[PDB]
Amino acid sequence: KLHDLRPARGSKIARTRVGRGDGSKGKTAGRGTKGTRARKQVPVTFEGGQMPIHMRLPKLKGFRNRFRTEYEIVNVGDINRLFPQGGAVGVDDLVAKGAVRKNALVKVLGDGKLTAKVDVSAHKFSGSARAKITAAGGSATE
Amino acid sequence: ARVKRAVNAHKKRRSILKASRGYRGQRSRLYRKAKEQQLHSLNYAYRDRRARKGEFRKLWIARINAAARLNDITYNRLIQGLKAAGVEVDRKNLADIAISDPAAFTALVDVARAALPEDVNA
Amino acid sequence: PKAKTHSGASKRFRRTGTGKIVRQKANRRHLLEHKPSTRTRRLDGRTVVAANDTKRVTSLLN
Amino acid sequence: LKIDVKTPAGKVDGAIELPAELFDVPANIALMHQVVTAQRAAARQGTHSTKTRGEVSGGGRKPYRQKGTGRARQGSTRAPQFTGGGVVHGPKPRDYSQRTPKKMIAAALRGALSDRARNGRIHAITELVEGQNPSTKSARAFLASLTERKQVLVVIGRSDEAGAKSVRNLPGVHILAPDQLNTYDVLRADDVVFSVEALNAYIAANT
RNA sequence: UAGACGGUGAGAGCCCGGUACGCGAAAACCCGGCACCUGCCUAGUAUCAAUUCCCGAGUAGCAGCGGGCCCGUGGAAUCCGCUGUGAAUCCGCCGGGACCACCCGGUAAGCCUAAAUACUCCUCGAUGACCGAUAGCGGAUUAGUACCGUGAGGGAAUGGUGAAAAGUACCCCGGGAGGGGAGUGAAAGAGUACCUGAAACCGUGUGCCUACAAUCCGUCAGAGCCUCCUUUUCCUCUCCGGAGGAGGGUGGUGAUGGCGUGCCUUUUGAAGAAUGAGCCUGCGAGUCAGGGACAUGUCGCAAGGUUAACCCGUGUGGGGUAGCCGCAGCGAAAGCGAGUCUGAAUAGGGCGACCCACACGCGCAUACGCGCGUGUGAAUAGUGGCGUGUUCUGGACCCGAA
RNA sequence: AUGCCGUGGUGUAAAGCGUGGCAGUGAGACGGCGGGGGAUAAGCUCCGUACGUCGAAAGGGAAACAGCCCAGAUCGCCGGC
RNA sequence: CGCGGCACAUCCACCUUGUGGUGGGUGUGGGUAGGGGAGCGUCCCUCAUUCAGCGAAGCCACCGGGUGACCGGUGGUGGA
Repeated sequence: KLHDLRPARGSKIARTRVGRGDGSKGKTAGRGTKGTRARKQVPVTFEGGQMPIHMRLPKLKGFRNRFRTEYEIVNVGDINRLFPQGGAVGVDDLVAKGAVRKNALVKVLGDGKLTAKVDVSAHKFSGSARAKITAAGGSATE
Repeated sequence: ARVKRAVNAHKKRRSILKASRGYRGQRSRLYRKAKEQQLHSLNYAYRDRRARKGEFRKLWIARINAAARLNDITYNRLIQGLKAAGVEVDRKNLADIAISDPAAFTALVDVARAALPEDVNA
Repeated sequence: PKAKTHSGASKRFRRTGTGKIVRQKANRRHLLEHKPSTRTRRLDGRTVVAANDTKRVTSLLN
Repeated sequence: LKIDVKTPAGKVDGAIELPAELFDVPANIALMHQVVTAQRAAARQGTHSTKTRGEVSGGGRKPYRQKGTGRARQGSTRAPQFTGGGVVHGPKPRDYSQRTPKKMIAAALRGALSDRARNGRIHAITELVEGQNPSTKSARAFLASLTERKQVLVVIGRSDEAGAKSVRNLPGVHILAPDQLNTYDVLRADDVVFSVEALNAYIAANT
């Protein structure tokens, strides 16, 4: 019951109250100084006055393409163990098994020996994926 | 949750004051002045018990020297002789003997004198 | 209410697929007549963050 | 695992086997602890208000100038250390609830009930009425004749004819619908009483 | 169908006001319903040739100066405003991020539009791991009062008798207040200045030391008295008591010796002639929100995990798959994939994959292991919540400027 | 001469390295030994030592004494060397 | 050095032999800023239990206890 109900050993760490005497933590308590740190927190960015690393280092080159359609990546080894009987592989089926993000286009990698002779109804297969699928005896789609 | 922090503090106040009783003026009346004195008093007790032990050695030595001089012998040669005799007797009870039974002290002096070799050469 | 990422850090540092951060070196945008190809090759490329400020940088990015 | 109680104003009827959810669970007191404290956290209204500087009326004046007065550098008349001043780091009126995983909630609940089944504290009764109207007296005789304990949890369902009216006014007796079966009431109450519909609804919702 | 709270001489289901629950509105108001009254229509729907007109004007658009939208005039679209100029009505005009051809979409410069959303002077009913008179609104009491200020404005303190006033009849000192004796009263050790009644502070009675002696006003040795007290010489009075005393042991006091330079802060450094505190009581200074971030410990699950807003319901439980982190990363990007990039190629290099006490099939090897598969059962992990420490924006440990 | 780097043994309790978490310090003084600045100067100031002490260390000694000599207090002891 | 009582690491032999502990040995234990670990205490909600007008809280004095923060008992005041 509740009177036998206990917290887990090692959890429920007591709050270290700070400004409660010298035996508990101290009068200055961490801020054992008289400078800025004693009275206020200096921004983590500020180095001292010299140019911080944020301006000292050069700007990361390049840009970012707005029209970049990122594809989700499906492990053919995961196909091998997930559907050892083959038969048919749908995207709805793969997400039903939780192997890939929902509502997204996919790609197939070839890292893993494929033995399951199964056609895959999906998108954008790699050349090595075609090598493994045709090795098993299946067919690529898009 | 206001807690009214009086009670917890009062435990300290009444404890320190009841221990501090007997001190003169603003020592046995004021908490914050008494507190100072307990710190000084107890640091003093801390070193004074040890100094006390040394002090008692000084007293015992003086008395042994007095009785020894009454038997025409110095403390130096007295202890040297007793060590040569193996008489592992402390200065507390030796000084006691000096009062309870001076004759026993004289006997120990004769033992030391006989045990001492001959002179100051080696 | 919600953390902010330092925009310069997001525009200068690039996190990799693991717990590593790299810094672009480019002390080569002003004068390039006196610098040898040795020096420009030392600057060319991308260099892991030295371990002497990662405890700061990771908080600057996050 | 497979036991049934008697029937009020009758003999015996029912005989319903309990599933694994109410027996085969190694209940963890740390889990039940965390969930129960979440419930007690939710029970709080969070009305613990106070008043900080800025809400205290006035105080913008800075009396007792810093030269020729011999007084401390006041700077405001409503600073904490002054009588009637503001509260620093006070109990601001927090509004919170320790959101937990549903799997932790369900696991803790079925753990507690499964322990009650292990100790024989489940009394899955059939009903409690003199036909349609309530009778608290008869409720007392029934519950105190079969259970004989102080704190009792009663699960009936959405039936107000003789549901939460006959069991009311019985110190230690609390009542709820199956859908609201929390754990705090389960750990407080010993002889947990269920209706047939309580078991069917609970089991059906919980597979 | 009443065990909610409160009151009553103390802790009340059954004493009381009430609660559960059921009744209950002349009249007024609000809402809803019914009738009257008010008000709209003698059709432009459909097929068609396309000669003609129309679809909101000093408007749009353009130029200049400005605003604001992540957008700081910048390559600067959309929107709004000002100033000059100044078009068209379907083969039209504007927009789709300078801009232009094509394509999709909608037809501006005219009006109105409840719900979902926000707020509480005020009035209901309820709640509270909110306060209990230096707290809570500043204001529990003649409170935005007394009072300060030319004024705008600023802005206090004072709670508690006792169940019932039963507020001490009467007498005696005293001018009276006040007090004592009586008396009510459970109690006056609850008397209007009053529940409990600490400390500072004041004072009295009394045990002990002190007027030839210096020292943070103590500590440790430490005699003699005082008080409490055991054994005991002893009083033989003994069915009593233990008187006074030796010795022993508590609680005080303390002769006299030894030793010893207040506390805090800040300081290279302090007993301080560096600062601060007259004393006592009370008040008061590192805390919280966030599906924040980083790290760590425990607890759920297990290539998954997890739900926010929101719906139902009665306690805060059941649902809710939009989304997030992980799962494959590299590259400026296209892109391709265990490779990828620079690069003619990479022989090399940046980044990430793959660890055996080992068998079976197999090349090499004296022995020791390189490699493709199954295990001789070989190597492994994230996510969420509650805690801890730190950190970010939030008044940010508190108080304090000119 | 010392000292520094590395190497093969002996010896040693934790001292070291790497990766993380959280802070302090970022005003030093004196003495001894080498110097420079100064006047052959200073209780002056500026340097080095894996030289020490104080700072952050009470105690004993130097009459008194943060920095000199000896020595690093867990507590108690009417015990010693 | 000796003789006793606490504690921290490591080690020896054990009980649930890295969760957690028992007997013993050696070494260690001055310490501010600062890190870490383990605790006392006032108030409040809940659960189990319970003393309680034959006298609680609070307060006062005394005697005791704990390595410490502190705790208990007795007696008095007071009266929930």
